[PDB]
Amino acid sequence: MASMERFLSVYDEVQAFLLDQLQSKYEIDPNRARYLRIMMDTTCLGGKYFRGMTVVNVAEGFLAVTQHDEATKERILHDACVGGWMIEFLQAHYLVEDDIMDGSVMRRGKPCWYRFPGVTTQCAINDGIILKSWTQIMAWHYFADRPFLKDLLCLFQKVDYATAVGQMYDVTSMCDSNKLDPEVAQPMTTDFAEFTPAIYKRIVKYKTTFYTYLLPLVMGLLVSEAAASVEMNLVERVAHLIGEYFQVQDDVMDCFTPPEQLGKVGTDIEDAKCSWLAVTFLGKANAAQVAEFKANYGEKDPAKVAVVKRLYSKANLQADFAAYEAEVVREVESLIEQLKVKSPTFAESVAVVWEKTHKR
Amino acid sequence: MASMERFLSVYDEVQAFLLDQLQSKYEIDPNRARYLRIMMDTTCLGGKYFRGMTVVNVAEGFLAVTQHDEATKERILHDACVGGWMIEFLQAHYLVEDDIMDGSVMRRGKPCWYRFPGVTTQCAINDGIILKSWTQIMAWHYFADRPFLKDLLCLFQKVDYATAVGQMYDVTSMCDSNKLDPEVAQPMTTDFAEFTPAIYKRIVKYKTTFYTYLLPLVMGLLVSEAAASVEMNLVERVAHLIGEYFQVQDDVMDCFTPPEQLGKVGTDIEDAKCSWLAVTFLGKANAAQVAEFKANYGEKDPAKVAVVKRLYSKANLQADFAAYEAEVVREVESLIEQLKVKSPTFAESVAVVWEKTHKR
Ligand SMILES: CC(CO)(CO)NC(=O)Nc1ccccc1
Ligand SMILES: CC(CO)(CO)NC(=O)Nc1ccccc1
Ligand SMILES: CC(CO)(CO)NC(=O)Nc1ccccc1
Ligand SMILES: CC(CO)(CO)NC(=O)Nc1ccccc1
Ligand SMILES: [Zn+2]
Ligand SMILES: [Zn+2]
Ligand SMILES: [Zn+2]
Ligand SMILES: [Zn+2]
Repeated sequence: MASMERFLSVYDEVQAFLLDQLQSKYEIDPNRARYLRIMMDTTCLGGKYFRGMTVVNVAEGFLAVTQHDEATKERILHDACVGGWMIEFLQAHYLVEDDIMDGSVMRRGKPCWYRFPGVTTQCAINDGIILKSWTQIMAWHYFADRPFLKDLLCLFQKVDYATAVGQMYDVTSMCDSNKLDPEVAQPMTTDFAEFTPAIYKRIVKYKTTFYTYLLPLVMGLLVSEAAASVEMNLVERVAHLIGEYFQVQDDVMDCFTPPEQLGKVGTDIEDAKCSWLAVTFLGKANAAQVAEFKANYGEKDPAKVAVVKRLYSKANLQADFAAYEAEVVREVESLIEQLKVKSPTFAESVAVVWEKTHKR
Repeated sequence: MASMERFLSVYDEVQAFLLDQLQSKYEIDPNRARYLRIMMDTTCLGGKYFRGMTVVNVAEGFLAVTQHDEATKERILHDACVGGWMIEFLQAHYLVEDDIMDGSVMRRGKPCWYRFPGVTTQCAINDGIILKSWTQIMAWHYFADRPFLKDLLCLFQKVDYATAVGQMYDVTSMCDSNKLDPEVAQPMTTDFAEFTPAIYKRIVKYKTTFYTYLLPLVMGLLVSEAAASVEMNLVERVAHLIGEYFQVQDDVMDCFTPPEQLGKVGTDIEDAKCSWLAVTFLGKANAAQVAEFKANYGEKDPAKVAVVKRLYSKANLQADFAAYEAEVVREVESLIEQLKVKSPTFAESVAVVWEKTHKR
């Protein structure tokens, strides 16, 4: 059976499980079960299932080189699917709540969940809570007796927390650190002294790379009982490296990809985000360009946003991007080679992960 | 050492642990560590610590009748404290997010967290995420090798989910079920046909009783390794019974307790909540009174809110409250007696739980 069909069937099975449990143990009525079904579908489905399918891919890699009974192969693939869904549901939680937090309008060419007429923020916040609780319900049901349950739960928990910490880094990235204070309304930075490579890297490492690259890879190793084919330090290093690149690509697209291709109107400039474009621009600008950036960034006025974009185009950030890209290629290739020592298979899964990221 | 001082010291220790970990493993800077310290203090502290101290109380009960080395007594009490804090932090998560969801103004005589000037909703949603993630960080650190870890995590997870389901029941309680639809803005009920005892009981069972009464009791049994001194069905039954009563008391206070005593301006009437007062009123009203209720409930206009309150006073709901109270006394007493069969000690902890609830 093809991987994607297996993964999508397991979605149906897990949905059915979750909703039947709600009826049998949580006293739910049909109409609220329907609302939850529709929320699950709207918030978990319609992406490329990169995260979840990486779990499946890593597990299939190991199946090709490990002796097992057929029933065990099926069990391992079922567990990889269920694990993949845990990650997709965790993403769903974060996108729901992030869209509310940011006051976002669209996501992947549809209204943000909270914007749906019969949803509202009051319900959507809670819906996103439930989305993450469902990851744990999945795990405890499908993996109750599994030898990797402890490790899987403890890793999930660490990634989830890393992610929330990353969110805090992101939403606070246009404040001056020394001015953080719950008691005082936070002004936007005037000096942009915290728009540095090191600070950018910390935001992205936590906000995105743990759940998007580390967790899928390591959960594939966990359901495969294969964590000893790898040096975990290398898996981390490669995950953080590819995940940074992913986020740089996303930063570039927010500014330059037409909205109907992007699936939204990018607002990083108006939101004063610490984006790769801003940090790279500030690293090569002259004094006059820096002043012009400060006078126009983080402002809703479309004239000012057009001034920031022009500053970026004139600064030939495309060539800094090509150079960053090259260096990442080098380093990813290096890490793949080091991974081949202990596991050719796992190194190949990481190559596939890289290829998929490098072309989007 | 007195229980409360032990509990408050363990808060300090757990805070220090969490914030030191953020510096050592999550690359946090001092100013963001300070923001998190202040958020933890503002959102977890200043209540009566009923939930957390019930864990400690149940565990002390067992210590008085169980042979142990001193070091073991300390360990058990430390674990009860840490478990108590997990519950207090879980409450904190739910109050932060609930206050945002509801657009609330105050809570326990201070502004809701999201209303703090240097917080905002954008940060507060995430802060409440972190508050719940911290429960898991506590558990995995302090209970890593403990024999009750699995059971504790699986129970925590079930309560958390019950709670989110309860929130969904609550926020949807003034809608007609058959009209739930993400695509359609939800009108308030006109018939109030879902303002019934059975429906009220379902809201409150899930929204409050699992985290406020069930979890504290059962976590005390878990850290005591005492789950075999009880019949768990009875613990559930008593938890749900006392927790319902707690919520009825809270419903009555929202309407009738002066705001400076309440710690907020009660808005259940304007919010069209399915409160005990509304359900009891509808169960004894005549046709004209029902019509007057419908024409005035769920409306911000203070004149209409005064009309609902007058309808409640004239309906002598105080006497329905005395009658409900009596029946709960009967049933709680009955359950305490059944609990004494297997455990006098645990039955006494449940009596103390009842006494504390019955007088507030
Ligand atoms: C060293 C490496 C590979 O190039 C992997 O950590 N990343 C960077 O160089 N990131 C960076 C981010 C923002 C601005 C400038 C640089
Ligand atoms: C279309 C989009 C854009 O973010 C949103 O659904 N998804 C992806 O591009 N996912 C993806 C992630 C890593 C590597 C390859 C693909
Ligand atoms: C039976 C009992 C004890 O009295 C325990 O479940 N609860 C009730 O009677 N709850 C109730 C709630 C709202 C309105 C009317 C009744
Ligand atoms: C003052 C207040 C009012 O809700 C809010 O902090 N706390 C309590 O009354 N807690 C409590 C819970 C159960 C039994 C006894 C006390
Ligand atoms: Zn965001
Ligand atoms: Zn972006
Ligand atoms: Zn609420
Ligand atoms: Zn209330």
